[PDB]
Amino acid sequence: HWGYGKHNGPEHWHKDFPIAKGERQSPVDIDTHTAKYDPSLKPLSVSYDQATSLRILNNGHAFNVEFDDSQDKAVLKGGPLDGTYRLIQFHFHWGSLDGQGSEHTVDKKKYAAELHLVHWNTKYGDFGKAVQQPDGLAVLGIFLKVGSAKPGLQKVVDVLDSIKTKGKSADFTNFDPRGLLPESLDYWTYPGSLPTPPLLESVTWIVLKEPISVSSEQVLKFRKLNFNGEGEPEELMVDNWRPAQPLKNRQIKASFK
Ligand SMILES: [Zn+2]
Repeated sequence: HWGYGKHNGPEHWHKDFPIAKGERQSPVDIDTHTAKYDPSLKPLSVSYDQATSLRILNNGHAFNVEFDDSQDKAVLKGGPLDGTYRLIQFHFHWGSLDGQGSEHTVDKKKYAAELHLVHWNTKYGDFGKAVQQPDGLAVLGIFLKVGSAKPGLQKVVDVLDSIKTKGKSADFTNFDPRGLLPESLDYWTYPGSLPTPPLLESVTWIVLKEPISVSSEQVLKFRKLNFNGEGEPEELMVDNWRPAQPLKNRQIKASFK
């Protein structure tokens, strides 16, 4: 149905998902002059010590590394969050060229890619009930710039050949998401939504100030994936990002001075 092409991309999404023109849509541009530091924020807790990855897959839009969320094994607490959010999966958004690929921007500056770690409020039982509530999801966003290779990313990059096209999957165990984080946990936060259809407005966004560096070679592996299924016309999985949306009446809060 939907995608990132000319006839099924971000400018067509409102037709099937009218909430695309809603009040708390993501992504957004982050204006550092108006993104005020918020002294009420508590420190963010990233607890990935017992994360249990299950698999990696191509869903026709991106690749998703899935995790066992049946217990508190990889969770996010603190920050602006009320309670505990379990990591269910992570995936990236990237461009054709280094010059673009991120969803969020900082003072209009676009990064080569953006990692998203998706988490759901255990108040709700499972992902399914959680995605429909305003306080239902917590996505940790992390920008990627091009430079030194990211060692923790290599395990992912080395299995992408196995999931080239939509519908493919493969066993993917013992992957450690702590290996994808930058040094600082400095972040901006605002109430948003899923950047992909159904675009439900149920996500508390936490975007880290410090990008990670990944090598031109790792990102180049990303680019060889396809949006299409085996046997269909070969469509390179590139530019799977939605551009910035109006901030509207929202405020972006900084965890740092
Ligand atoms: Zn995403």
